[PDB]
Amino acid sequence: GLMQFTLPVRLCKEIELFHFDIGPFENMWPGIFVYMVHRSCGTSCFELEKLCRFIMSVKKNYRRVPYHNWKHAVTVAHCMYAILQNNHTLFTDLERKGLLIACLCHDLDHRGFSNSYLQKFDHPLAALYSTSTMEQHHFSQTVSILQLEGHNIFSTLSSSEYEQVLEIIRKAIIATDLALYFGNRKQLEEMYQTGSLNLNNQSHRDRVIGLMMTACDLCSVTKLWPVTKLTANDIYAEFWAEGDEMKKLGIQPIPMMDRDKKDEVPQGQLGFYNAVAIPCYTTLTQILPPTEPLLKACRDNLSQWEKVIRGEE
Ligand SMILES: Cc1c(Cl)cc(Cl)c2nc(CCc3nc4ccccc4[nH]c3=O)nn12
Ligand SMILES: [Mg+2]
Ligand SMILES: [Zn+2]
Repeated sequence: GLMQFTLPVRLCKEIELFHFDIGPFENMWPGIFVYMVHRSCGTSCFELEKLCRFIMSVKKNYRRVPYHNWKHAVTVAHCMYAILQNNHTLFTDLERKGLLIACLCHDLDHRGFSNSYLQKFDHPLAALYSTSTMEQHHFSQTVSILQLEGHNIFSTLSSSEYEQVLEIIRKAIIATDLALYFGNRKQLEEMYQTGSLNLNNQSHRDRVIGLMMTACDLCSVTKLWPVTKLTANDIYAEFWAEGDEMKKLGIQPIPMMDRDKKDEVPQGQLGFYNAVAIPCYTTLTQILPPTEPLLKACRDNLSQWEKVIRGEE
C-alpha cells in the first residue's frame, strides 16, 4: 500500500486542469484513472488488486464504437476528478468513492445507438427499461461487474455505506440521460435564484451531482478546439450510423443523424452549445464557482463553431 501511481511530468501537471486530454495511448488510461482515484479519494479507498481487476472488466465491457467507448469513459472520469479536486471540502467520502466509479461505468456496454433507436427497433432492453433505457442498462452492467469474484471494490464498506454508494452511482448514471438534464437544470436554476438551494438536503445534492454528471459527460466541448472538433467527428460517426439504421426501418432520421445533412452541423453545434452545454456549465459555475474554467472553455469552443459558419474555418 506504499505504491503511489505517478505520471510523467507533463501529465502530472496537466491532469489537474479541466481541459486535459488523456491522449491516444490506451494502455496508459487505467494508470491515469488509478492516479485520479488515489489523489481524489486516497491510496486507502480501494484494494489495488480489486480496483485493477474491476477497471479491466469495465474496459472489456465497453464496445469498439466511435464515441461511446472506453476513451469516453476515462475522459468523463477525468472531468469529474477535476471537479472533485477543485471543490475539496464539498463532497462526502462516499461521494468521492462513488462518483469516479459512476463516471467510468456510466456508458458500459453502449452499442452506439440512442434510447430512441432502441425503442423504434423494439430492442429487448426497451421492454425491460421503458425510460432511460441505456442508462438503466449501464447501472445494471455496473452491479454485474461489482459482483464478479475479486471485483467488489466496496467490500470494506458497511451494509448501509455499500447501499448508499450504489445509490449514489445509480442516480449519477441515470442523470446522464440528457432527456432528464433539462428539467434537472431548470429546478437547480430556480433553487439557486430563490436561495432555497441547500447542500444538506439530500435531494438537492442529488440534483447537483446529476448536473456534475451532465457537465462531465459533455466535457468534449470544454477541450482545446482540435480535441473538440475531432471528437465531434466521432459523435457524428455514431449519429450518422444510427440515421442509416433509422432509414433501414423506413423512418426519416432527425437532421442530427442524417449524413445527407452534414452542411447543417455547424448550426446544429451552435444550437447544442446554446440549448445544452452553455446553460449546463453556467448553472454548474453558479453552484460550484471553481468549475468556471469549464464554462470559459465551452464559450471559446462556441466562438470556434461561429468561425466555422462564417467560413473563417
Ligand atoms: C458535442 C456534443 C456532445 Cl459533447 C454530446 C452530445 Cl449528446 C452532442 N450532440 C451533438 C449534436 C448537436 C446537433 N447537431 C446537429 C447537426 C445537424 C443538424 C442538427 C443538429 N442538431 C444538434 O443538436 N453534439 N454533441
Ligand atoms: Mg450515456
Ligand atoms: Zn457518456
